[PDB]
Amino acid sequence: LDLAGPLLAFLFRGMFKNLLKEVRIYAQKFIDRGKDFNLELAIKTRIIS
Amino acid sequence: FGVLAKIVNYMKTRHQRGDTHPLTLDEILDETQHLDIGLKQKQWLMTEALVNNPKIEVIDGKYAFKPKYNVR
Amino acid sequence: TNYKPVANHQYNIEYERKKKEDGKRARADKQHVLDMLFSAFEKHQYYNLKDLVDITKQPVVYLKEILKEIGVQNVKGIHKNTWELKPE
Amino acid sequence: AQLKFFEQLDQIEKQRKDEQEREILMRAAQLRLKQKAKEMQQQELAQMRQRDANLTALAA
Amino acid sequence: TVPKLYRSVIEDVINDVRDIFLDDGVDEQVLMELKTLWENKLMGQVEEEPLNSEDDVSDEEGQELFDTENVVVCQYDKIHRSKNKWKFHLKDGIMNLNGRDYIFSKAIGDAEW
Amino acid sequence: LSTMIGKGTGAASFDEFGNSKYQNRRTMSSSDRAMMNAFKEITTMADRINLPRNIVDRTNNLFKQVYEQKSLKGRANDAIASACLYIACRQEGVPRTFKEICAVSRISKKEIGRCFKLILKALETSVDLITTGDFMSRFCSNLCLPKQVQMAATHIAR
Amino acid sequence: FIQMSVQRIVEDAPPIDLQAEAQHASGEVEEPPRYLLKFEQIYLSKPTHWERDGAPSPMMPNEARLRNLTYSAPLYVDITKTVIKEGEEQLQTQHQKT
Amino acid sequence: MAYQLYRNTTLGNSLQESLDELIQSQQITPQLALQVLLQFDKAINAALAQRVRNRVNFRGSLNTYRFCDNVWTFVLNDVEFREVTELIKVDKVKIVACD
Amino acid sequence: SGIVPQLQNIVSTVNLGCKLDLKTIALRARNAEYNPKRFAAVIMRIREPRTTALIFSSGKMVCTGAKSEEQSRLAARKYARVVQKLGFPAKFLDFKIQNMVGSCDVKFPIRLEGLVLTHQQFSSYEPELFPGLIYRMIKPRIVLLIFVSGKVVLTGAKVRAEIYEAFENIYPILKGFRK
Repeated sequence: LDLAGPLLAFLFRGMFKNLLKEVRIYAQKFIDRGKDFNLELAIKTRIIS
Repeated sequence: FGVLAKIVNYMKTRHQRGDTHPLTLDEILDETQHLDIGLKQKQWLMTEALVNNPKIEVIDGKYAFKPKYNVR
Repeated sequence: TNYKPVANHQYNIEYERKKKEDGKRARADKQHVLDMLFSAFEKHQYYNLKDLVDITKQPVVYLKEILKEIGVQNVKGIHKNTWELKPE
Repeated sequence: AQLKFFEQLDQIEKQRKDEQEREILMRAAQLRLKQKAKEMQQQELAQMRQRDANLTALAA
Repeated sequence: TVPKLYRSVIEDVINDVRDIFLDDGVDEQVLMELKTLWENKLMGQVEEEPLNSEDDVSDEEGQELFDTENVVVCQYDKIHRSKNKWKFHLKDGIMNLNGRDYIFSKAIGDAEW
Repeated sequence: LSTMIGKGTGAASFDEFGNSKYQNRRTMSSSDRAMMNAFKEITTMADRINLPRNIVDRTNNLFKQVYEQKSLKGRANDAIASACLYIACRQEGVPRTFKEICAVSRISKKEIGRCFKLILKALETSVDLITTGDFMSRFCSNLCLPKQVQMAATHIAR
Repeated sequence: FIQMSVQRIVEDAPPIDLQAEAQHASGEVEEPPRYLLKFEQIYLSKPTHWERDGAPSPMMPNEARLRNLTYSAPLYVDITKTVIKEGEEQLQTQHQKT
Repeated sequence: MAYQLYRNTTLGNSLQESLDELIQSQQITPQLALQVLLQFDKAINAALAQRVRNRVNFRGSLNTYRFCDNVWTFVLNDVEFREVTELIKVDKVKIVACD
Repeated sequence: SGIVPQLQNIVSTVNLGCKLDLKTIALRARNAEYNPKRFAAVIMRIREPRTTALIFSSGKMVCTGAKSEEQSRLAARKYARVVQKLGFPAKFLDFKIQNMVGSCDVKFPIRLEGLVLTHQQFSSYEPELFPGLIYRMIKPRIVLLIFVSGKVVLTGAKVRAEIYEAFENIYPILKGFRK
């Protein structure tokens, strides 16, 4: 039986992977330009919540 | 080899003058402020390679008549 | 502490300082630009406009004018239509 | 002068040996070709570097 | 001190020109002769087009022509000016003051216009 | 007035080398795509400082008016969005300092201020002057000061 | 979930590796910098509600029921960022509780 | 084909005069003389960059200035070159700078 | 009112009517500087009028720093004559004063808060960006920087009459908000 914990763990796995993907994309643009991207701006807070 | 394409541009402006006459490489190199040494020999090897594909016509004798269509 | 108020982001100020120190590329004389272009072509036959701009260190409009004077754009199966530094 | 021609022939043998005695070192890990390529690259820098000399002489 | 630096410069120059003297095929005695001679030598106007209405609006241009006075040749890292004063971060260079030569690494200057 | 297509079932949907959905759907116009991207950036910036959704909607309306008015077409989008967010916070009565907006936006404070002036001129509107009491609650809470200390600071400033 | 699975999901994710695409067209002997990000040490705060003023305050469950708020808690992660520019020096800046 | 700053100084002038004497004597070709000058410029630049580790100061007034092709041509008057070890006074100076 | 603004800077543009070589001008002029990487014009300064002029290859020149209209015209003529002495056919064509800047003091502190509250349509007071209040007068197209210390700076004027009229308009308004 899958309770609340395992289900939320599956969802959070997916959403954290998406968050890291978005960080990768946003930082890659700035790295290509040669600017030293800010980590706080890269993180899209809305994804997980 | 780049100086060679520059010589091609020079003879193109020479056509633009309309006073085109049978020439040679030494006078062009002098008027374009360049010397006559073994460098001219290697660039003349390149220039003969050019004479193998001189759509801008550069023949050895009486020459330089580029335009495939040319009357005035 | 997160998202603390800053007048300007550190990376942006570093990038702006670098750009200001470098300055805009100056429009050099036609003769010198042409000579540099011919040497570049001597390296090998085909150049893209972006890297040619990098090599010549000239304004894009001025370089494009000088290149249109002699060079010609060829549509090619390499990736796209690019410039040809051979005048003919 | 005839002796100088012989010395030039010896320098040609020395350049062949150096180019070929290691066109082999590269294989063990075309040297002449690489050197030629390197020489081609400098030409563009040299002149960009060089005509600055002409204007600086005019400036000073 | 400065003469010792000059001798070190002599050594560097000869070492740097040896390879060129070999490249051009010239004999090495040229360098010795060069060093010898170098050392010996050392030791209501409505119609406003006419600008002639004003005269003597310039200064003597012979200073730059003469250049006989003391001369400083160096490299500059930063040069700032704020409406009156010129500020100078001139880096390593050479100075020729009253014939005697001076050597420096960091030069700081403030001048008024 | 559009739709979009998915994978569907597994059969003729994917063809010779996996054609997918015959295509990629390819919808809309720039006069809406740019506005959409600006809306996404506005939501991100607001969530960075936990701004409420009403301020987000006011920012979206301000940005729509500015974007259609087009006096700031030369200014980069993110600067316009940040200035609109600042103006919406000012109009809602909970102002954020220019530095606070710059903390969550890639745009510098100077550019945000210039676009703020330009947006004020384009909208022909105005924002009430900020007072020391506007920032007291947020500053004190972020410093974790007691309520009495916050009241004392507000009274001292006023 | 909160105590173990969130932290394990953060740790299991591979580090982010980023580098420029041969920027500046120079000699390019690994010249483009390498940026490495590694997430660590997730932190959770108590449920908090931020007002229109932006001032954080604890969110009681009944207030969430009455005002149709969502009972949620902030989630913070330590991130370590390393820059390798092939300048013989690597700098590992750490961002705390992002 | 180099920076070419120190040629118009005592050292460069002496080197140029020596090269002129050898050219008059036919001992060296003008191309060789030019090569020697280029090598001297490289060596002198390196030597001043490396073996000089002293900090100097100066003050005064400026009468003229010029800039072109990254070449400053300042012209100062009544300059006082102050150093921790010695102080030098000069009525006029011309500062030529490049980079 | 008993107070008249005094000009602090005047900007005037004049066309020489002939193309110029910026490099030659930089090499031959006395106080001129030319950095094409930084700016596309040539910056020259003359001390006797205490002004600075920018000279462009198109033959148009901008003179700034003059405290008076006569000083501006004389400085522009001097720069044109310097360029002419360098061999160019420089002339003096369509000389015009593009902008004038004036400063003055009202000699009393001002409540900028009340001023912006009363004249919000023309006022702009943002202490975060700039401590001085920006007032955009309409009848004369003048922008006034009003400060709590009482200093007032006027800009955007083409003639001295605009400066004086703008100050005359603003003075009763400021007197209404004396601190």
